[PDB]
Formats: sequence, C-alpha cells, structure tokens
Amino acid sequence: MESLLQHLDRFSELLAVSSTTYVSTWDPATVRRALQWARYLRHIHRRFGRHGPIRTALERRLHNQWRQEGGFGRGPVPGLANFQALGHCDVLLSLRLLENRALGDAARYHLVQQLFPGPGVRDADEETLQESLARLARRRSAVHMLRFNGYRENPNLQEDSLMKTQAELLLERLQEVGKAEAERPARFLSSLWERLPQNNFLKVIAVALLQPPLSGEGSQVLVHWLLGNSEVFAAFCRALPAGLLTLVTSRHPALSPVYLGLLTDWGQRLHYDLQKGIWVGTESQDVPWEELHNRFQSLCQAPPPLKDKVLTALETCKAQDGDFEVPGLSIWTDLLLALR
Amino acid sequence: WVQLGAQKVAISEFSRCLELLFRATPEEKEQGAAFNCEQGCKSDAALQQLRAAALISRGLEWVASGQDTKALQDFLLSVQMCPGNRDTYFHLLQTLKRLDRRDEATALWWRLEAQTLWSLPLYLESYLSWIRPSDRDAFLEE
Ligand SMILES: [Zn+2]
Repeated sequence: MESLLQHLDRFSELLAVSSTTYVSTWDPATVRRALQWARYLRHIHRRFGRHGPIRTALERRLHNQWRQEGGFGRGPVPGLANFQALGHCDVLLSLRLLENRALGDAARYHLVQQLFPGPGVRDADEETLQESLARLARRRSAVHMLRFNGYRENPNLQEDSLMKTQAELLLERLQEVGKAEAERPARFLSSLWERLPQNNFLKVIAVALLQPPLSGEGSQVLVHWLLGNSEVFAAFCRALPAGLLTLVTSRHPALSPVYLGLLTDWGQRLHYDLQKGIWVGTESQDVPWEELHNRFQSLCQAPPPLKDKVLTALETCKAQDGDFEVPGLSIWTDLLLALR
Repeated sequence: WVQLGAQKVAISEFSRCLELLFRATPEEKEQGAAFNCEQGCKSDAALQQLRAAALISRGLEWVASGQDTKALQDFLLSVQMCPGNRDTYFHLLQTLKRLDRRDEATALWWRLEAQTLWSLPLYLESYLSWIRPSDRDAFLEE
C-alpha cells in the first residue's frame, strides 16, 4: 500500500521532466527504467485497480498532485490526469520522448527499437505498446476522416458530439474535485473562466447542464456557481441560442426567475421610433427586437410550468407601465401582441 | 376624451392616429378604383400638419401625466416633421425651459430665425387654432 506512493510520485516526476528540454544525461538505462516502471503501473491498474482502498489512495495522490500544482505560474504541466491514465502511462511517456527534439541519438534509437521491434514478436499475450500506438494512430486518422467527411455542426448543441465530449470531461473533472473536498468547485470554475475562451466555455456549461447523470451533482454545482456569479450569466443568456436556454431553464427551475429578470431589464432600455415601426436601443450592445422576440417565443413554446411564469412576468410588467392595449407605448404590450 | 378628462384613452387614440399616419400612405394613386377626394385628403401639407397636430396633442397628455422625456420626444419629432408651424417650437421650448434651459433653447431660437397655410382643410385649420396658446409670440421673444 505505502510501497506504491514512492513508485508513483517518482514516475510522475520522471514523466513531467520527460517533456522538458534538459535531456542531455539520458541513456538507454534511463529509458529502460522508465518503461519497466510504466509496465509496473499498467500491471497494478489491471491487478488491483478496482474496488479497494488502494484505488482511492491513488486517486487522493493524483488529485492532490493536480491541485498542489493547481495550474498557475511555474508550469502548467498536465501530468497523468486520472487513474484510468495509469493503464496507458507508458504511451504518454513514449509520445513525450518522441516529441522532445532534445533527445540524444542513442536514446532515440533504443526507444524506437523498444517501441517498434517489428513482427519478431507478432505473438503476445498482453496487448503490447506497439499495438497500443498503432491503435492510437488508427483512431487519430478515423477522427480526422469523420470530422472532414460526414460530420456537421448540429444546431441542437446538446446532441452534438464535440460539445458532448467536452461536457463529459468537465463533469468528471468536477466529480473528482467534489470527492477531494480540498478546494471548492466554484474556485476551479472561476479560474477556468479567466483562463480559457469564454464563448466556447459557455456552450459547454449549457451542454453539461443537460447530460443525464452517470455516477446530477455536476449540474447541481454549476447552477450554484452561476447564481453566485451574475456577470457570467449576463453573457450566458446573451450569447447562446434560444431553445438551449429554454431547455436549460425548464430542466433547472432555479434559473427561471433570474432569466426573465435579465430579459425584463433589456426591454426597458429600448425606445420606440414612430417613423420605422421598430423598437430600438440607444447603445449598440442593447438586445434587438428580433432576438428578444425569439427568446420569448421559445419560452412560450415550452412546457406549461414555465409558460405561465413568463406570461405572468410579462403581464405584471405591462400593467406596471400603463395597461395600454395599443402599440407605440409599451414593449410588453407589443410582445404579447406579436406572440398572438 | 381630453376635454372629458381621460388621459389613457386619449393617448390611445392619438397613438392610433400616428400609427395610421406613418405605417400607411394616403397618396396611393396606383389603382384608380372609385370616387375619391382630389385635393383635401391627399395634400402632403395636410399630412405633415396632421402628424404634427397629433404629436402635440399626445405630448400635452404626457406633460399632464409627468413624462416630460416622452413629451420631448414627441415635440422634437413634430419639429423634425413640420418646421414651419411654430406651435411645435413653442411647446418644445417651454419643455426645455422647464428642464434644461440655456443651450438647446438658443440652438432652436437660431433655427426659428433661420426659417423666417397654403391650402389646408378646415377641420385641420380649426383644430390648430383651437389647441394653440394665445401667449405664443410673447413667449417666443422671451
Ligand atoms: Zn377629403
């Protein structure tokens, strides 16, 4: 049990330095030692990797490693990301050494000769490293070929295949932080928000809010994070399309009263011009009539639990601004007229 | 309805008039389908004077209700529409003298003196003579 800690952390240090350009002192001995250690970890993962204290100990070690590093400053080093990557650690190491230009000639030769010995060893009991890399090359080729011959960006994002993949990764990555309980998930998400591209991230959150559970604590965390952070939710509802927000809001009733409140504030900063029969905003970043109509139409074309909510929120905002029944006076009368 | 004291339904009717005035053309002489008014219910002068009339009659109700910004929008639009009636300018400048006197007022004074009846219908002539205030020129030389 304790024997595996010094094995795994040492291997992780060796792995992390694998990608780094200090390779001068390396030799066949170092490479042989690396790959036999990696075989040992891949053997552990097979033997007693499931349903024991050892699995959870290794997960504690891995996730504690990935949060003590954090991903700030001195190095945004990946590391082996999770316990499943224990079963293919050797492949990571080999790939990193093949990408390191700074590798020495004899090390390179010994490496590649140990990865790809040839068909001298066509008969093997354990799925070896050569087969693993071949299967990887096939998959990478398959992915390229499907992406550029048959794939289409589906408009119903929740049914897309990229967004669904990113989403499942995010959910798994939140589950591990939850089990760790070291730092709160909201801090990870806030750091992500600064770090990576916002437009992409928001579509991904939207999509992860709708994937059914597989262990919905993941979605349960993101709703709390969003309701806590108003600024992101201002761009959440603003950037995405209509039906996605509608399905999100119908799935999570806690997002409904704020969303209508966001829309209710965007109408109020419009002004009607008599010459062109169109509501418009003063500032350029004020939502147009067409987009706002689309949002309310999607909300009305929804389950009954939300239809009455939006309808009452519109009537109460109409009567608040004079209970007119004629256009040119109230954006809310004009909405309710256009819905029918 | 104004003379009977009903702000809401008054503004309703003025808004209905305005919608029909901007979202439709009376001078649709594409298809000669009937008997029609040759002169009275075609004149662009009648159209602009009538636009202005309805804008003013709406703005005065906004003033009564305490919505001077909307009133300003209507009066400004009437000035943009018919710059040679001066009832527009009187109402607009009274509002600007209430809210933000100096610069905008003089900016429109200069417009008036840059500017300085043909064949209108009588229902429009008489409507304007009814709504206009007696203290127009007295206020406009102030
Ligand atoms: Zn006529």
